[PDB]
Amino acid sequence: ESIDYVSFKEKLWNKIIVKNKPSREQCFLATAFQRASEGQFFVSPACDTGILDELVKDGIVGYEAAGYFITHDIYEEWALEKKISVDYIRKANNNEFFE
Amino acid sequence: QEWGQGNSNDPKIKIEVDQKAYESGIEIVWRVASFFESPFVIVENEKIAKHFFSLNESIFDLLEEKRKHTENVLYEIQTNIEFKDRSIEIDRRHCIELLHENLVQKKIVIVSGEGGVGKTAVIKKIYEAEKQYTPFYVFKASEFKKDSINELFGAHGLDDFSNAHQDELRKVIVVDSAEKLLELTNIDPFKEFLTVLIKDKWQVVFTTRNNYLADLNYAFIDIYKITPGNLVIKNLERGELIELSDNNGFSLPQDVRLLELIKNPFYLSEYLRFYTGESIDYVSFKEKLWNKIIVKNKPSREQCFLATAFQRASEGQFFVSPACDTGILDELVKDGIVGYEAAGYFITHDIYEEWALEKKISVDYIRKANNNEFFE
Amino acid sequence: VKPNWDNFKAKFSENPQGNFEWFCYLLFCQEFKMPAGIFRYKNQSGIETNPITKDNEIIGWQSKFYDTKLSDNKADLIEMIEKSKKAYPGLSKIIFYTNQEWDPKIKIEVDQKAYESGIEIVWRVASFFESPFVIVENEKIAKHFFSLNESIFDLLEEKRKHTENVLYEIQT
Ligand SMILES: Nc1ncnc2c1ncn2[C@@H]1O[C@H](COP(=O)(O)OP(=O)(O)OP(=O)(O)O)[C@@H](O)[C@H]1O
Ligand SMILES: [Mg+2]
Repeated sequence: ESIDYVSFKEKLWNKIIVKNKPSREQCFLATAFQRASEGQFFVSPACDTGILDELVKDGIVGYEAAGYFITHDIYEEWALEKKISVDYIRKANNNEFFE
Repeated sequence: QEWGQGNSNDPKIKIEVDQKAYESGIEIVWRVASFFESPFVIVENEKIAKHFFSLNESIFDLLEEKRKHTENVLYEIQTNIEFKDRSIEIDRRHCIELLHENLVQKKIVIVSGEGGVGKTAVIKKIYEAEKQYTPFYVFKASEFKKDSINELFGAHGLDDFSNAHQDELRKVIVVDSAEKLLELTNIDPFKEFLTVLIKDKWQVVFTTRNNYLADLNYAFIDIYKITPGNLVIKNLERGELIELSDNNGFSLPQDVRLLELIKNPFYLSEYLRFYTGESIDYVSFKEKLWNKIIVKNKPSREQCFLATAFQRASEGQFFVSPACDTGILDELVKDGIVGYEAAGYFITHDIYEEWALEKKISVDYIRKANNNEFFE
Repeated sequence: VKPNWDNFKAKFSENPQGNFEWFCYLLFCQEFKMPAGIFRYKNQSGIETNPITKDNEIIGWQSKFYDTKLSDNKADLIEMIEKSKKAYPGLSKIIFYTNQEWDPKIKIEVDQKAYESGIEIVWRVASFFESPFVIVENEKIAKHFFSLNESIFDLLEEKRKHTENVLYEIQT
């Protein structure tokens, strides 16, 4: 009488966002964090050649002349949680992590 | 041939041979040239008749061409290591029996593991046990770069080749190095290939590295509604390598980081290529591995690898984000030298990281203005 | 497919008579259910093969490809009828195939020669090849003789099976 939620989100992240390119995953994580950090709705990220245009043709990311934005709120939440996990793995101490 | 008109109209030689047949207790049924002109030969059995009456290629010729291809593909594959006039084999009979069992219970099997571990040699040992009794064909994943799948089968189609085996219950196709399918810009011919094979009830085997494993499992479960069998092949354990060393008569290296390398059968095969007088010619081994594995023929590969190793050693970090040229880390990940995870990139073997730092020190020594600047 | 004798004459210009005979042999074997063929002597006289037997009636066949109307050819038919009974005394029926068309007088004359011989003649003139027995039932045989580009009908099978392969993936 319930869904297996961790399996659902794992299949969706790998199939829709990553596909099979490491550059796509690094691009999407950077894009979500810059919005959450600067407070801006539209951003212009630093990325490898063609990755943002490819994400726009997938419909995952949207574009207007002011910059790029993320189409679905659920995917932006998943991205922020994964970025926190990465910084937890790479820390020297707790005070650095919270900075 | 045909008889000439002289049954009441028969010529004398025919009634003489017919008389001797009867006197021996036998009836003869005569099938002269007008038999081969009839619907039984010409319309019903046209695929057989075309072999003998035509100078064009035929279905027998197609099966011959594909068998030749299978023998050519497996020629280079090595199944043992040869050393001081003696042959060394790792026992694989457990894995081979598991594969025979899976093919009875299930339609599709995936064989998986890291590079150089022996996935294709197992397939070679299956083939040598079955080539006479059963249809068995091997295709490289490189071959599906075509506009149409029928380009692989000459003037015949895929459906013709499949129909030639319709009376066989056991029949196998192997797709080899499946992770190279990620290099194709058009995947539509391969999907049609699988659709025909699933409909006609072939058994199918894949060999793959670990990066493409989930994609294969998803595709069979989502589209064709099949749960495939999975098998994993691994490097040696330390006790197994000790017994190899004792039984076959070679001494193991003293360096812990080299001992971790030769647990993989490809690298053990290289180690025993430079061995003489109960020691190894270490300089030649080092030179061959650096130039053939890491550099190949690109300067940009060597520059990227040196920068990655030094960044790890400088920052005190296992995972890093290197500032490489725009496609080189992906090429090194496909080679299996560099690894990737969501936290960053890392280096797979320790011995290569030591060698990288030593070359970096040599370069900084060549370029220095004075000794204090070098140590800084 | 549709009957076209210009296509036939363009395809089989090195030997028209010999290919028309084979077209009739295949249709005869289909009509009288003799799928493994019939015995035949070299330079066989009167009729094209040895006779068959069915419900106590004995039957043979003959074919002719002509540029003339049949009225010009009466002597061949009289010769056919007389030369057959000389060789196969019990013969009851002959079936005759041709690309031509003729009720007219000459048919009555040749029928009388057959009648006095006691032999029945059945005529398969050009309108026979307009029949659905040729065109619709035995279509695979008819396609060989009347089509300039018979391989086009394989292409119309290849695209059809391609379409079935494409839609197998789709879930409703
Ligand atoms: N049973 C065995 N005993 C000893 N050495 C073996 C054995 N099987 C394989 N090897 C060695 O391992 C090497 C690599 O084998 P193989 O080509 O099958 O690897 P693989 O797993 O298919 O690799 P790849 O992923 O690169 O295609 C062989 O060239 C041979 O030297
Ligand atoms: Mg291999």
